[PDB]
Amino acid sequence: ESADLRALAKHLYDSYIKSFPLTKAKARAILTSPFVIYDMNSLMMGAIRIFQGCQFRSVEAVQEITEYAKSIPGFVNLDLNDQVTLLKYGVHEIIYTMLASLMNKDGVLISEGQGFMTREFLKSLRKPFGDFMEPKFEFAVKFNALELDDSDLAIFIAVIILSGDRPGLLNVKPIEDIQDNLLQALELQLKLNHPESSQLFAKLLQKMTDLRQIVTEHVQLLLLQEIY
Amino acid sequence: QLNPESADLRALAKHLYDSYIKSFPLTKAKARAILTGKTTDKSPFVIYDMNSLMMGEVAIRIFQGCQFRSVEAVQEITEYAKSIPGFVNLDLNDQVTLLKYGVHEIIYTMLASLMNKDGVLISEGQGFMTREFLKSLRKPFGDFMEPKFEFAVKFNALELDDSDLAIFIAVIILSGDRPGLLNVKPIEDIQDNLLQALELQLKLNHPESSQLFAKLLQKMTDLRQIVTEHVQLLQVIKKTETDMSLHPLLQEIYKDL
Ligand SMILES: O=C1O[C@H](c2ccc(OCc3cccc4ccccc34)cc2)C(c2ccccc2)=C1O
Repeated sequence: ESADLRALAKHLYDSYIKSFPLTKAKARAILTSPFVIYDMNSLMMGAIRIFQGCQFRSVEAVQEITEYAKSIPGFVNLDLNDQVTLLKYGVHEIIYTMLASLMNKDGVLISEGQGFMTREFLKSLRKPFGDFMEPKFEFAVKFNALELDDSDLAIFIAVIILSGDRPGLLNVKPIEDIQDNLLQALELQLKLNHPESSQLFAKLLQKMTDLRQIVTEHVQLLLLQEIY
Repeated sequence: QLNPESADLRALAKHLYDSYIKSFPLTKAKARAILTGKTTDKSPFVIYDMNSLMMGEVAIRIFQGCQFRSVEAVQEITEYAKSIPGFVNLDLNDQVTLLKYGVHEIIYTMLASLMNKDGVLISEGQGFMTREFLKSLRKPFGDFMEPKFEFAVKFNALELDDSDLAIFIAVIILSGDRPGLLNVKPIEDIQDNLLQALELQLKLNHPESSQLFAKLLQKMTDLRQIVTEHVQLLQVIKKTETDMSLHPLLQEIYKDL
């Protein structure tokens, strides 16, 4: 069985690379030369306008995530409504996962890494804008201390999408069966890639709690308008 | 065959199951025995309406009883937690922090053991109160137990028995991502050991059960949600029912949760 699992993991990893331009390996190299937004004069040279821009980029993400999901073995063979339902409820969770790749404790890469917007400047935004990104920063510092890389996140992202508990699925069985196989593939992946990281698998799963917590909290704070 | 590492995880499993039996007078095993007619001596009285309530013996009188059941559950969980190796060795402040946030998640975990899709065991298993009688209570008391039922039916589908739950509720208590924790690292190393012990336990007790470990852990999402929903509904109760008194042990657990 362990053969197909490695083959599943590599399959997911290649697809992840093709679907997501800005990988985690790339983002970290940059964070360790982008234009820095630390202030208002800084931003101009680069409140409502900032929050709408996160919206624009979030919409582009969903298309990337959607393309990635269709590479997940068995995903397209699912009931079409079930596919739509899985992406509908899954993309927020995936966006925050992947946003963590672009953050450190001091700020976030924007514009596919061409910029960097400081955590402090974000906080300085008047209410309720100045509070939308602080909880994601809190989650990212926790998340990134796991030091996953892109081949780990490729499987992780796939497991999130194949969640058999989205509201209103029609045929939960093949979803959980795929998720079952993805979890097996994640577990072996973490074991070979992090032999020293004890029970990394378990601590990763526990972050879905956190992730879902962020997503519900974000929702609450929340023609062109047609597009969003 | 099993090695010295496995053998230490097995002994921690045995020790926690043992303490669990000593701390919780109504186990799942007994609850299931009562709910499924393995009884001629253990069958419960069934409350499904006002006269059946009257016969065993409103929406506040029920609520005051579930809330003082909760208090003596906190005590049982508190007794069980002291038995988790390393728990009492941690900073006293963290000990209370771990209890403050963990108690509710464990209470609804264990409450599931007393539930089927149709109702819930009460008064140590002597009684059984139907899901319908509860959902029929005046607002917002009718909204009280429905999320718990919905959790339980999914959670009960995992078919965990008590030796599993003992380790799982120990993983819950020893949660290093709790608000305000002084020393997270000693907490994580205990939970890391619990997680190893749960992982082996699930694989030995449920070998035909693919990825039960992962599926069990993902249920922590559902508990956190039950807790959140419960707090909100308690917020509403305090405004509409200012003559209703909540219990101090429980006051302290909700302050800034
Ligand atoms: O212009 C912008 O870019 C920014 C940005 C927004 C979301 C974002 O999410 C990261 C991300 C989310 C989902 C899928 C991805 C796939 C590949 C790489 C990153 C992916 C990344 C950059 C961004 C922005 C604005 C406000 C707060 C945070 C970021 C812009 O104003």
